[PDB]
Parts: sequence; C-alpha cells; structure tokens
Amino acid sequence: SDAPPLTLEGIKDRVLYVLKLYDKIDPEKLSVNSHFMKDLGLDSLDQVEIIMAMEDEFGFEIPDIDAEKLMCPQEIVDYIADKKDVYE
Amino acid sequence: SFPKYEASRLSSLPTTLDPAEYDISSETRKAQAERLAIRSRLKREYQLQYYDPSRRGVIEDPALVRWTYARSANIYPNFRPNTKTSLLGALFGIGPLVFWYYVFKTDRDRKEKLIQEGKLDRTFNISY
Amino acid sequence: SKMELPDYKQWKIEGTPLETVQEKLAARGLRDPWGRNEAWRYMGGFANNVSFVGALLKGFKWGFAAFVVAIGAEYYLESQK
Amino acid sequence: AGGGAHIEPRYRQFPQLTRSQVIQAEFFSATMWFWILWRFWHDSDAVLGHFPYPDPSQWTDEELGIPPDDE
Amino acid sequence: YLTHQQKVLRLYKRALRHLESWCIHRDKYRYFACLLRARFDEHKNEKDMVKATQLLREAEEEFWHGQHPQPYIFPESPGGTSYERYECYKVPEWCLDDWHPSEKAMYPDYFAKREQWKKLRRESWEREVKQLQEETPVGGPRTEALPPARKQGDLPPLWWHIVTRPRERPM
Amino acid sequence: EPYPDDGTGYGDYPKLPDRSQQERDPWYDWDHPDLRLNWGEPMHWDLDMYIRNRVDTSPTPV
Amino acid sequence: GAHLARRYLGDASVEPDPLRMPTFPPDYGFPERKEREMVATQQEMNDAQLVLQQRDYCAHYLIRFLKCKRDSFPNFLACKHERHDWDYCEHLDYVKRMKEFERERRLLQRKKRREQREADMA
Amino acid sequence: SGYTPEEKLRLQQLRELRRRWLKDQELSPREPVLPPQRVSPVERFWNKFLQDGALWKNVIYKTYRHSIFAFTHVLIPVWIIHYYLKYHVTTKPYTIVEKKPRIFPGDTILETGEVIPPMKEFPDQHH
Amino acid sequence: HAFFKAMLFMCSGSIIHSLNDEQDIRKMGGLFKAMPFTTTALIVGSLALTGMPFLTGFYSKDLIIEAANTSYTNAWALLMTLIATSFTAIYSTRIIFFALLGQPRFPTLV
Amino acid sequence: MNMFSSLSLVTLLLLTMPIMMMSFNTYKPSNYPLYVKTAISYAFITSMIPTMMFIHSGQELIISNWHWLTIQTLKLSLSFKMDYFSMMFIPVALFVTWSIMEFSMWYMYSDPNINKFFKYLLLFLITMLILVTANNLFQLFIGWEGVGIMSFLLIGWWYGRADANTAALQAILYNRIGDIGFILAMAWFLTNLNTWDLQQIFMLNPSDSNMPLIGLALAAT
Ligand SMILES: C[C@H](CCC(=O)O)[C@H]1CC[C@H]2[C@@H]3[C@H](O)C[C@@H]4C[C@H](O)CC[C@]4(C)[C@H]3C[C@H](O)[C@]12C
Ligand SMILES: *C(=O)CCCCCCCCCCCCC
Repeated sequence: SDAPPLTLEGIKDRVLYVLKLYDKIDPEKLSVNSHFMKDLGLDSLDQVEIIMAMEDEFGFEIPDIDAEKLMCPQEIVDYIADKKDVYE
Repeated sequence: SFPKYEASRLSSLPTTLDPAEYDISSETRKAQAERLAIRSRLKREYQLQYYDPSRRGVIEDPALVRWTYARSANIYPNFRPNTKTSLLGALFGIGPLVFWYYVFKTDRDRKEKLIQEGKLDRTFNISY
Repeated sequence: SKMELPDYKQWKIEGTPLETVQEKLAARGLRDPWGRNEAWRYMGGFANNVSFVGALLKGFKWGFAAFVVAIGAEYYLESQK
Repeated sequence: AGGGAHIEPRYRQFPQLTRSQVIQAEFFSATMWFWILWRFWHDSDAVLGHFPYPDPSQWTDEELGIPPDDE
Repeated sequence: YLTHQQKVLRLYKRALRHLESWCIHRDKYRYFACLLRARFDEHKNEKDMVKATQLLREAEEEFWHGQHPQPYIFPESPGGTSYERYECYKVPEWCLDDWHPSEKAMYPDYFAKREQWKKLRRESWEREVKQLQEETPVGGPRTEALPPARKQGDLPPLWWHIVTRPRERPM
Repeated sequence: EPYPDDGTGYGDYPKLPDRSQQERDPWYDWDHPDLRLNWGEPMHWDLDMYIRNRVDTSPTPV
Repeated sequence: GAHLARRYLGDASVEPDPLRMPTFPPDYGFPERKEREMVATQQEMNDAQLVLQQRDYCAHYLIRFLKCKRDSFPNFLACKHERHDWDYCEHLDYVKRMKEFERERRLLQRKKRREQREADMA
Repeated sequence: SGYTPEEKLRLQQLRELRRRWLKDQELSPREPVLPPQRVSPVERFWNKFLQDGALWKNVIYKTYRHSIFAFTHVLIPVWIIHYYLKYHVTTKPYTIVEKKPRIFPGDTILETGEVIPPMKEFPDQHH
Repeated sequence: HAFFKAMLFMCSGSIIHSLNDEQDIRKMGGLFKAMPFTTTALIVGSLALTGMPFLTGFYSKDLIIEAANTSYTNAWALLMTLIATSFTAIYSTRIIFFALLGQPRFPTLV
Repeated sequence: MNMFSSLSLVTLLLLTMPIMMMSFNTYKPSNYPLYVKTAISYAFITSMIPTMMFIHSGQELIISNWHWLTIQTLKLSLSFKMDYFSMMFIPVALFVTWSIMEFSMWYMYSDPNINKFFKYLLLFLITMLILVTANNLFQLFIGWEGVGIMSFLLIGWWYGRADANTAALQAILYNRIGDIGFILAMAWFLTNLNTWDLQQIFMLNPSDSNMPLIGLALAAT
C-alpha cells in the first residue's frame, strides 16, 4: 500500500500530540497514565469528543461499545496496537 | 412535532424511536438478562470444542439440523387439508396452467386461420 | 524510520478562518476547544488556494503568449510570397 | 513501484513536490489554452455560426411568386 | 442492554458525525459543533430521571428527522467502501498442517517456531479447562469474557484463536 | 411463539421476528461473521432469504 | 421554433403542415418556372457509392470533394475549399426548401381571405 | 467506567502473546530456501553484459526485447495468417468479399484502361 | 467519450490511492498544488465532459445538440437533453470544488 | 487486400497469445503484467495499418474464414466485418486499454493475484473485439454474453465482501433481462428473413420491424 508501518512508539506520539491541542487539559499533567475521571476528572462527554479526535486522526473508527471503556492515554495506544497488528 | 415514523415488513421500526426500550420494569431487566444467560451457556459449550486441539472435523449444530428438518421433512406430517390450503393450492397450481392454456390456444388458433387463408406473410420462411 | 513530528507550539487560530468561529461563539459565551487541532489546515502551504475561476485559467498566461506569436509568426509567411 | 522517488510522508504540512511534476503539469495546461485559442481564431464559425440565418420576414412577395391578391 | 448514560453518549456521538456531514468545511463544523454541544449542557444538570427520558426520546426523534440521508462512513466500518476488502486473503492457521513436506521445507525456521506453539497450546489446554469450570457458577456461565491468567506460566484460557488470528492486512 | 396453527406444515417451529441479518450489531463477535448468527441459536424459518446478499429490512430515512 | 407557438397556440389553418406540404396545383402561379437541372445523371452518382440521402442535388459538389480527399491523403487538412463549396451548395438548397415554407404560408393566408369574403358577402 | 482490573490484565496478557506471535511471522534472511535453479547461458550474458548502469547499452537491450517480441508475436503470426488467408481461405467462393473501389469522374482503370468522362461544366461561383 | 471518461476515472483513482482508500469528497480537498499533474488532467477532462469548444467532445457533443434542436423531434425529450447538459457542469464543478479547492479535510498523516 | 485482411486478423490473434502462454509455456510470473501491456501496445500499431487504408480509399471487406455449422438452409461461419465502425473503434479501444493496463500495473501492484487480474482484463478485451467485429448475430451474441460474464468476475474481485458479491450478481440479473430482447431479435430474423447474417438482413430490408427492433432496444436498455 506504501503507507508507512505504524510503530509502537510512533502511535503514542500521535495520541498525545492530539490530546495536547484539546485546550481543556494541562499539557504538563497529562501523561501515559492519566485517568479522565479519577486523576484529572474530565467530563464523560469529553470522552466522546476525545475518541472522535482519535478516530479522525488514525482513519479507522473505534466502536462505541469499546470507546466507552477507554480513558487512559496509554490504553488508546494499546487498543490501536491491537487493531493494526503492530508489534514493534 | 416531526412526523412519526411508520414501520412496515420491509422497513422495521428504528430501535431508538421505539417506546419499548426506555421503560425499565422489573420484568424487562430480568428478561433481557435471561436472554444473555442461555446465550452465554451456548457460547461456552461452543467455545470448549472450538478451541480444543484434539479435534478435527465439524461441530454438529443441532439448531442447524432442526432448521433444515422443519423445511423439508416435517412439513407434510403437519399439513391439514382445510379451506386455506385447498384454495391457495388450487389457484397457484391449477390457475396458471389454465391461464397459459387459453393464451397459447387462442394465439395458435388465430395464427392457423391466417395461414390457411394466406393472410399471414411467410415469404422467406423456410426454417421451423 | 524515526519520523519526527513538528513542534506543536505553532498552531495559532489567529489569522485564519478558525478565529472567526471563536468570535461568534464568544458572543453566546462558548469556545471551540479543538480550534487549534484544526489549525493545521490553513497555515503553511495550504494557506490560501486558487479560486475556481483561477483554477480554470491555469496555464493561460503562456498560451496567450504562444497564441499571439503563432498568428504573428504565420502572418509573416502569409503575405510575403 | 517504478522509479520510486520515495518522498517521505510528512506530518501535518504540505506534501513534498519535485521539479518534474509542475513543469509537465504546467506544460499541458498551457497546451490546452494554446490549442483552444489557435483553433478559435482560424475557424470561429463552428462555435458561433457558419452562415447567417435568412429572416423570411424581410422578404418580398414577388421573389416568392405570390400571385396578386386581385387575381 | 444500554444504560441511559450510554444512550446519551451514543446519541451525542452520532449527532456530530451526521452534523459533520452537513458542514463538510471544517470551520463551519466547529461553529455548529459547539452550538449542538451547548444544547446538551442546557439539560445536562437535570436529575429527574423521568423528564430526562422524555427529552431523550424527543432527542432521538429530533435526530431522525434531520439525520443525513447519506452519512460519511470510514472505509473500514460496516458500510464503507473497503469493509471486508481483505477477507479473501485471510486464511486459517490449520491450513499449514496440510502442506506438502517439500513446500514445508522452504521455510525451515518458520515451522520450527510453529511446533513450539502447538506444544505450548497442547500443554496449556488441560489447565484452561480446569480454570474455567471452577471459576464458573454451578448452573453455568452468566456472561461473556473469560478469567485472566492467575498464576505465572498459566496463559489466559481460550487464547489460541484470539492470539493466532489472521492479520488485518495479510497481503 | 409458534406459528399460527393454520395447517400449512409449520408445526412447533419458533416464529422469530421478520428481521434481516443486516439488522444486527455488526461489531458483536459473531461465531459466523458473514451470517451474523450464533452457534446453537434457532435460525429463522426464512434465514436463507434474509442473508446479507438478499432482502434487507433496515430502517430507512424516508 | 417561433412558428410553433402560432400553430399550437394560434390558428392551425394558416400554418402549413410539414407532412402535408403544398399539394397546391403545378408550376402554375409562378410564370415561367424553370426546372432544376442535375449534373451526375445516373452512373456518376452510382459510381462513387454516395449514400442514399447525400446525393440529392450537390452530388457534383460532393463527388468533387471526395475526389480531393482520396488524393490529398494524408494531407487531411487539404480540400478545405472543396468542403466549403459543398457546404454553401447545401445551404442554398436548405434556403430553397425553406422558401417553399413561407411561399405556402402566405398562400394559405391569401386563400382564407377569399373564403372569408364569400361567407361575409351576405 | 473503564476496564475492571481483570479486563486490563487479560488484554495485557493477550497482547503479550499476540505481539510475540506477530514477531514469529517474519522470514529469516535465508528464507525461502528455494531449490537449486538452472540459469540459461542467454540469461547469463545479459546479467554480465548489463551489470553496471551503462544506460547507453540499455537501448540495445530494449531493442533486443522488442525485436524478440516483434518477431514471435507479430512476424510469425502474420506469416501463419497470410499463408492461411492466401492459399486456403481465398481458394473458396466469397470467403473474403471486398467493397468495389469508388470510381470518380475522370479516372482511368488499371485493369481495362477505360476513362470516365468528367462531369458537366459547373455553374459555380466564388465563395 | 472513451478518451476523457477513462482519463477521469484514472485521475480519480490517483486521488483515491494517495488518501488511503478514501472515496468520499467530504474528506478531500486542497489538492490543486499537492498533485499538480492529476489536477491538470482532471480539469482538462472535466472541461471535455462539459463540452469546451475545440476539445475532444466538442466535435461530437455539440454537433448533436445542433441536430437535436433542429429536428422533427419530441419537445419534452428535446427539453430534457438541454437540462441534462447544464447538469453536466454542476456535478463537474462539484468534483473540482470539493477535491481541488478550499482547504484540506483529509487526515494528518498521508 | 492481402495486407489489409492479414493485418486485421493479426490484431485479434495477438491478444490471445498471453492467454495461450498462460497454460505454462513460459513461466515468468513477475513479468506477466508487463507482457500483457506490451501485447496491447503492438495491437494498436497493427490495427492502424488497416485503419489508414480505410481513410485513404474507403476500403472495406468481410472475412468468412471458417465454416462452423450448417443447419439445413442456415450457414454459420466465423465471419468478420472490417468496416467503418470496427476500423475506428479497434484503435480507440486498444489505445484506451493500453493506458488503463499501464495505470493498473502501479495501482494493483500490491495485489497477490495481479497476474490473474490482467488475464481477466485481457479476456474482456477479446470478448469486446468479438462483439464489435461480429458479422452474424450468433457471433455477436458470443461477445455479448462474454463481456457480461467477465464483468461478473471483475466486479466481484474482492470476493470476501458480501456487497461485492451482491453487486456482481446484480449486474448479471439486469443484463439477463436485456438478453430476453436479444434472443427475441434472433428468433424473428431466423423465422422471417431466414438468416442471422447482417448482409442478408439489410439486403432484404423488411418493412415491419417493430418486434425485432423492440427486442434490440430492450437489449440495449
Ligand atoms: C518487451 C517486454 C518489456 C521490455 C521492453 O520494454 O522492451 C518484455 C518484458 C517481459 C518479456 C516477455 C516475457 O519474458 C515472456 C517471454 C520470454 C521469452 O523471451 C519469449 C518472449 C516473451 C513473451 C517476452 C517478450 C518481451 O521481451 C517481454 C514482454
Ligand atoms: C424552436 O424550434 C426552438 C427550439 C429550442 C428549444 C429551447 C428553447 C429555449 C428558450 C429559452 C428562452 C431563450 C430565448 C432567447
């Protein structure tokens, strides 16, 4: 396809590079482990907007039955990793 | 208010616009939960054989067997001659045959007159 | 390879059509949090683009120059011999 | 496939170009206009009209051989 | 079933996709995304549990009238232009058991590493059955999902096909 | 719900809803992804007519 | 078609029918009518294999133009004057048949006045 | 409302095996172990004759490729077709029927030598 | 029609491949300069489809409206053809505008 | 004549060579897409020679090379009509197909079955040329259905996609309804004019033609 393969670390850069332009989170406080309810208490409806941003970034779209189970910037890389067969 | 959606056999009612999902009674929660119970018991039975390494063949599916047995071999022993089957059978079985008989009989009777009298053109007709 | 992402501290909504949204929503007391997320679609090479009429006239300056010389070039050997 | 200039896919930015794309692309754009103008000049009849349409109102009853109303 | 919290999230999730299909241009989408965003906060603080349902039904009905006839679909979802496009190139793993030895000898390294997994699965199978039966109600299981691996060495029960499924872009 | 006992040979076969197979959760992990069925599930009398290559009954905007 | 508004939203008796073009009497009416002559009598037309619709009266022109194309090959840009001559010759034929349209239309308008006079005499 | 502790572990445990499996799906530098392959001398000459770039000689190489294709796929078939058409197809009546050439005024016939008189004087005019 | 209709599909395919198998024009745009050669052919062919004078299509399309207009025809059929020809320009302008002009709508990494 | 007729058939025979060699006569999988493309390239050059002759002197001929079947008074041959319509369309179709195949080499470069994709593309082109140059209705019908069946296979290329199968079978369904009219025309011409050859159909020039032409219009629909 000529599309460059996605690396395990390369995904993480993109994931955070999107969360860092939200204008509702502190860039210095959001890390690989930053819960949106227990750590910095982000609104649930913001999860919908957060995931939509992810889907518009990677192309593919996450199901709503499993999008609701992902508020952990580390987990998004894990979910995308287990959806485009990325191992390194 | 916007016009209400009108369902049909070829266009089902959307789940969102259905006054049966939102109501949460005592029966619904213990019913929609029960469906998931048996649905999980079957999946557990299937999962055991599917993932078994000492198996090479086809997992017999009793639901599939019952589906085909009710479509071919169980129809007649559950058939009763009554006013519906007799009338439905008559106009679907004998109807078309009679209808096509008078269509072709009338057409060929009409043709034969035109050929005996010479009123049908067959100038170059030497293949039949 | 180790593809490097551009530094993120350059997405300014000001000077691009996204700001006009910010003024409109400021009137009713609201903001567009993802404004700088979409700010990459107006700055850089993407900034401005030919108009529909301009796109159609693509490569029209040279053609007219070639056309005028063409008719003139033919005219030279048209009423001379 | 092919020559494979292998232009790296840049992140949010304008994609890289080459010298061959624009020169050739611009070459045909100018060719179309040159061809459009050159043909329009020589034979513009095909696009506006070949022969004037003879209005029959501005005619005379004599050329048409109409016998006089007085018989 | 879907919790009333989940329904609002789904309704909000879709309403932006259809709304995004009406605007196309990004800037005109942002202007109305905030407006539609606001209309949720207008009744968000409500805690009646009987008028919120009424709004949701009126919300769902309102969504249907204005929903885009031809919503945008990502080209790998149920309805896209490349959904299941590569299902023909995906082949099971047991097909390699039927290879001829001559064509199996073309990959001496690959098949040695496969025999380990068959040994790994074959050894692990007995424990996985024992784990599932004990960690399951007497009358049978109640939901999907299986227990994770408790002790070291043991692997998550029922892992072979989930782990060894065909790749999403086989070729 | 058994089919009506009108003597047309249906017998005691379940009368499942007249819903196409395209009207099912596309993301739920099906035992038969193409058919959207589950092993051990009673199949609709007209299952072979409601497969995805055939009659569809999904809700329409109009 | 400006005249269409007259024939469909006006009077049908004045307008002529394209399928019923003048059945009026013979050349009588136009003193000393001249017969239209022809050049390619019978064999010249049936030797260049002209189409059954093309060889009406400009066959001499069309036959001449086809002669140039055969020789001018591959100079397909040549023979332009020959094509122009045939186009003009066809144009004159087009107007000549067009004259018959107006010739009959006024004859139709003239023919009704005499009938109107007789009806209105009493 | 994210993952329960069990779900987070199971997904992590699965991913640990999954990415191990995908790494196994890689071919060592020696793979595939293709069986010994005979190489024809005609192939050897080109590989040794090309070697470095030498774009100048590629035109000779391409001409060789086109000449071979223009011989087996064009010249040989047109011999077979022509032999078939000339001596078999055309020996039977009306197998190949041409359209008789158009005859314009003032032309001479190669076979019989007849001359068709030109057309009548044209009463033409300028423009 | 063979020359430019085939060209249009190939140029459309060129956009498809670059944008990672994306076909909706509501996720394209801003490609006038990114892919100049595909754009040139797309405009060249799109003009031919609309029937620019002195360009393949003019010698067939325009010569038909002339014969259709001046023939013993069906008025409603004659009207429908003319309305259709105008519609040819409208959806051609739809492709150019949403696929070449404006600002890009495609994902970030392409 | 010899050059015109010989160069008219060579174009058709050339296109079948990649199909014939696909029976394991020269195994070069990595080069087959380029082998097919180059065959189309020369087919264009060969076709231009008879095309030019038509432009110069308006030459035109039929070629009934083979006698296939004689059903009493109806004689069926593998006839070819090289005339205005075929002479212009053959170069155009080959010229366009040439560009499509060259484009398809890059576009379908990642497909495991690229070789099988070019054979199908070449099979369609052979069916279309049979359709275009057919001189009697039966030979035209061979190409008529041939293009119909290659469309079924190429539309359903990605056959794991139910929507591709549905679109593939849908094409056969609608074109089958049209084929009713085509067979209606064949029955009329044989019954009334006692032929399927276009030369004899036009020579007799029947007056009443509502039925046979109504059938063809449905075939074109
Ligand atoms: C000519 C063409 C492309 C190279 C070029 O541009 O000249 C090359 C590419 C692969 C070649 C073909 C393939 O190698 C298969 C055949 C191999 C033998 O050389 C006989 C001809 C044969 C059919 C070749 C003819 C021609 O030389 C081909 C088609
Ligand atoms: C007579 O045959 C005219 C046929 C053309 C039909 C199209 C008419 C369109 C009229 C629009 C108004 C234009 C007035 C100049």
